[PDB]
Amino acid sequence: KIFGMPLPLYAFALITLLLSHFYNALPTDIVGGFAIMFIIGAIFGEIGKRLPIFNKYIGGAPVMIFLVAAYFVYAGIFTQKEIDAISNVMDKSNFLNLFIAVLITGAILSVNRRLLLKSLLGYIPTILMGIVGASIFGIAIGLVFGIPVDRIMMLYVLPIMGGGNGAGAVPLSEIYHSVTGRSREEYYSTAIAILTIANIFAIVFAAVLDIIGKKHTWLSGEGELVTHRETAVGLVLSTTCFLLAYVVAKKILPSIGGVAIHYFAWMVLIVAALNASGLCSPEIKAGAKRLSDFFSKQLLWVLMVGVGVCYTDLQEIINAITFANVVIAAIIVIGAVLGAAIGGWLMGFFPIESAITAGLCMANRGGSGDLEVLSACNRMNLISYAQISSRLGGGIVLVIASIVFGMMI
Amino acid sequence: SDLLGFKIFGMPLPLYAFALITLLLSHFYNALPTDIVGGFAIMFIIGAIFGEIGKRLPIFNKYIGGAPVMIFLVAAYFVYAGIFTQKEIDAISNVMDKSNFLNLFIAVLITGAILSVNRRLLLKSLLGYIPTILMGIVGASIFGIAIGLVFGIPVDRIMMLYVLPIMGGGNGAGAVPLSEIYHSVTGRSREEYYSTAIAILTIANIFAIVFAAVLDIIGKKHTITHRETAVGLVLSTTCFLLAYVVAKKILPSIGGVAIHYFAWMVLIVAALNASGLCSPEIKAGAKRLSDFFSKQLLWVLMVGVGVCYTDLQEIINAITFANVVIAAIIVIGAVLGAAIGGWLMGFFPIESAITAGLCMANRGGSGDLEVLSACNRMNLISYAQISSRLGGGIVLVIASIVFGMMI
Ligand SMILES: CCCCCCCCO[C@@H]1O[C@H](CO)[C@@H](O)[C@H](O)[C@H]1O
Ligand code: NA
Ligand code: NA
Repeated sequence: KIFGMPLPLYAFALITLLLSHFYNALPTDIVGGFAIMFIIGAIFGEIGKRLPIFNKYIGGAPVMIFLVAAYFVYAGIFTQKEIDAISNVMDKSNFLNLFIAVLITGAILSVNRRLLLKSLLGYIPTILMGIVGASIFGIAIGLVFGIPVDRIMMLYVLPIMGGGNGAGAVPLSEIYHSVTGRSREEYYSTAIAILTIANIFAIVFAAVLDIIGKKHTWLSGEGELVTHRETAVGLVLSTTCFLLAYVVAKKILPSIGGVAIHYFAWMVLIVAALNASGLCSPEIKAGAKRLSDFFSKQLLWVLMVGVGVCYTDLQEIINAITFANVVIAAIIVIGAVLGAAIGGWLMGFFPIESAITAGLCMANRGGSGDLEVLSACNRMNLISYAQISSRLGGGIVLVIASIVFGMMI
Repeated sequence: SDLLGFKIFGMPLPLYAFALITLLLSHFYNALPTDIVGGFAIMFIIGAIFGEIGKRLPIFNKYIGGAPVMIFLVAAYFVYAGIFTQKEIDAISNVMDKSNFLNLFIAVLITGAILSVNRRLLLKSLLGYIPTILMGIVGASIFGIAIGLVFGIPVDRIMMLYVLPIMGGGNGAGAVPLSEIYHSVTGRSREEYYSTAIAILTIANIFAIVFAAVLDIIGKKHTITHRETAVGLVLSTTCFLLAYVVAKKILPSIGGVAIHYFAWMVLIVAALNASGLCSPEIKAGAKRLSDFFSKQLLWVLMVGVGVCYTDLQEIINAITFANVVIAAIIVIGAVLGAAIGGWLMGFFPIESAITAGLCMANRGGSGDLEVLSACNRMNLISYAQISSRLGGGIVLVIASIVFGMMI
């Protein structure tokens, strides 16, 4: 079978997809989108699942979809309608945030209340440790390339450790303009480019540390750091918790201190608070979880088709794949992994998991990247932690940036 | 604490309040993402409270349609009264139209309803039961046009605004998608159609439950996993895509008549059923999905329907003591149509008129329960559902034909 469909059945769908493709007729909406994404994701998911060299553990299926889908966009295999349809689902409909919102809610409302605050105290410093590692290693390789320290921090390290595109590139160019006075484009173009390259390496290393994790069990924790109506309620909660966090980060409490708190960061606090309040009955708490499983196990391959389209512009990467950037960026990511591994080990967490959540999930392209990374190491259950790095840890990088930027001038 | 437990859409009062307060915060501060998440957040919560309210009300629940009706009317009143903000209207509309949740919803419904029907029962049903249903529609048509001409009302209106909606598969299944076909063939507003259609259809549903008890007196007097569900979602979308491709590029029109893509879908999905390409496990998966929509997300959709597809003025204008007559006689035409057709096919006239007649003019599934309870024949639920579901899919095909040639 292909995604739970007998070969004959899948062919029916596959033929349908080709008919829509060749006649160039496809609704640019949810239905048209999911139809393509389901089918396309299905075949390449299975392929990735069975390619011997290509698939290793969890990373064999999602990574395949992701990379192949981006190659379809770059190669111009997708039609403008098809790209629009997938994009309409990812961004206009904003399936990405929904997906993450459901994950966060499902992951948090599953755990004990007492265990909650035990982590968050030790996590943030581990993230700082990863940044130090990312810095130290970056400057080390940078001097090896004859590149001044300032550039390494401004154009390499800070953007990579940034909260991704919307959260880091978009605001880090703002801070750059505010401190330097120079054009935002000059910065963002270089930043967005390099950050995407590191995001690629982050997804690669996530699978590497997964193999290493199952090979050296003492480092790994194996995915641990330290009726329909119920499922329907989980979906209400996933959206409603997102709405509240949204309202807080926009109009009530956009920033606690010098740090600006992203709405996803707030959501994590909100959902965790809702858990500790015990407002949700155990049945409903499970409903959230079962819904989160439906997304993480059924719709994950669909999301990846979208991730490969919207959030991986292969053109811009190639415009900056000078050997130099490729090496520097990659080693910065390694510095993050070793930074978070050391820091987490000292804090109490498993080195493998630490390096993934506080390391790779920091160097990745924020939320889209979190999904891409966590899916490569099958530790999708850490979405809540990955988001803390991308959102709260991302907010930290801006504060650091404003400091770093001023000193360099 | 006894009352703290009372549930609103499966949520204890205290929990719902959390959400209800969140909705008001988004409303007061005027901060809401105009996307899927923002939309569903509002629609879920709003639909929840008014769904229950409509559900609890005695006379309104059983004879008007209850919660789905309460939702789509109240929601339209929010738009008219200006209670919604321009953001909130945009968010809901973005879900309904730009994201096009409507079509997905319907696509899932059609697929789940058709593929749930056993392969044998479907093709068996077609030879005898299905033609009887067609005969009931003919009867419903002929009688409707007869009364319509007696009311000085053109034949177009009688078929489009009276007969077809009544014989339709109810509200979410017939009224909602018939408005789409109407817009796709005429070009006029959906809300003009739906507001009148939904109104008359509910009235006929009332007469259908009445006549069910009449024919009863007359009768006695004159003697297994999420993956399967996921596959259902693939199929629901893919079957829609194929029907889309057909109606746009391949086979836009059989003749002078234009076949709407939803019409084609029904044929496609029914063909897919008869091919038996889908294993029974997957066929159920499609059903279990259609359930999730029909029982969880139906109330959400109605919040949308009230916003875009509801003109509360036209609904008020349609409760004229003229339409009460027209609708009622259309139902009688269905009863006599199904009685004749069934008698020729081999079935009992009383039972035929109930299953292939009244169960067609009633409000889909909710109606079947209401009708088959009035006459003690609840054991015909399996037949009643064939009319409401397969017969309801037939009505869309006929509609797509009737609409085009009439325009
Ligand atoms: C304020 C909340 C911060 C902590 C959020 C993490 C809780 C949700 O995340 C959970 O963490 C657990 C403990 O590692 C893991 O067992 C689960 O895999 C994960 O779902
Ligand atoms: Na980053
Ligand atoms: Na009906």
